[PDB]
Amino acid sequence: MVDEVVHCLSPQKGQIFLDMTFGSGGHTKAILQKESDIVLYALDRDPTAYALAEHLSELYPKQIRAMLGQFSQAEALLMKAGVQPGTFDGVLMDLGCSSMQLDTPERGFSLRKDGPLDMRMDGGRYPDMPTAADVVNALDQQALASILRTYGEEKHAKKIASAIVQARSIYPITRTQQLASIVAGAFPPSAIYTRKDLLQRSTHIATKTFQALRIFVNNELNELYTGLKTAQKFLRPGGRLVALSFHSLEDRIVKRFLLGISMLMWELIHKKVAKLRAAIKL
Amino acid sequence: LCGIDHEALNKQIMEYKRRKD
RNA sequence: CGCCCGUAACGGUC
Ligand SMILES: Nc1ncnc2c1ncn2[C@@H]1O[C@H](C[C@@H](N)CC[C@H](N)C(=O)O)[C@@H](O)[C@H]1O
Repeated sequence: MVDEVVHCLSPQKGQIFLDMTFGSGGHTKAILQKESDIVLYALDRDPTAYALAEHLSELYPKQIRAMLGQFSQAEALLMKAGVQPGTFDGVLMDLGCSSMQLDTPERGFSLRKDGPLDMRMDGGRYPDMPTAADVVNALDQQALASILRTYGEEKHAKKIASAIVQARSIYPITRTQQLASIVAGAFPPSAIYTRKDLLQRSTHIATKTFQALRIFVNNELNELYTGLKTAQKFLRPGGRLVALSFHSLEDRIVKRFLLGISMLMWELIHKKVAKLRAAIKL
Repeated sequence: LCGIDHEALNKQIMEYKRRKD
């Protein structure tokens, strides 16, 4: 819920913040809706999302400063803009995927609406970056299976990986629903809609394989960790860091980070439940 | 790390990405 | 007879 994320940042007057995940601007448009005498910096590697960020900058001139880039390149753009370390009163991280890239089928995130196997948050900014189609059309079985098993938490990895490598040797995979039928074929027609959601809602059987490629082609884990470090250094002592996790890996990474482990600098002040966990930099 | 290397699998994709282009 | 979810005790490699 949005109105309980601002509840943790505690925005007052004169404070300056960083929304490392701008997206459609929900959290940002909720901070100003609480207090307007602030200066928010908006980052998002999605050109479709950053378009709204600077569409709000010309609308809120003395408040918003739009920025386009990944977490991994957030340190360079912050320094090259005139921002020294230890400056932000609060940093916001809303992980996952914006509704713009899941709904609009031309970007190839949804298995519901058909587009190309693209699955890139950056979209067109880097055309040499491999798409989800390039991944399933290159790597071998033992490599594809480990990506699905770890990133996607899929138990039947070798079954799906063998189904991909066999449909590959006949015709390359270049669409979302084309790939969804390949993985669904590894199982009998019964299993296609057997898995239930958190609200006991029916989901496609490819929903985990798609989530693995979503994390692999965008490198959600490695870019998350470097973003946590960057958020720590540009936060001031007493600054608040709110992070919305959406699966075990994104949550275990921020957990091991706030505790200071790899395999004393934070006051962990909130853990709610789709899991939120906020902390204070000292 | 999470087990899977990204730089190793990247050039294996690039060695495929260019043999098509 | 096959699959899925959950649980449970099994065996040689990192
Ligand atoms: N590793 C990453 N580096 C940079 N941006 C990212 C990364 N992962 C996700 N994003 C962006 O963060 C956004 C996540 C969305 N949930 C947006 C949340 C936003 N608060 C909203 O109002 O919807 C997406 O627009 C992504 O483009």
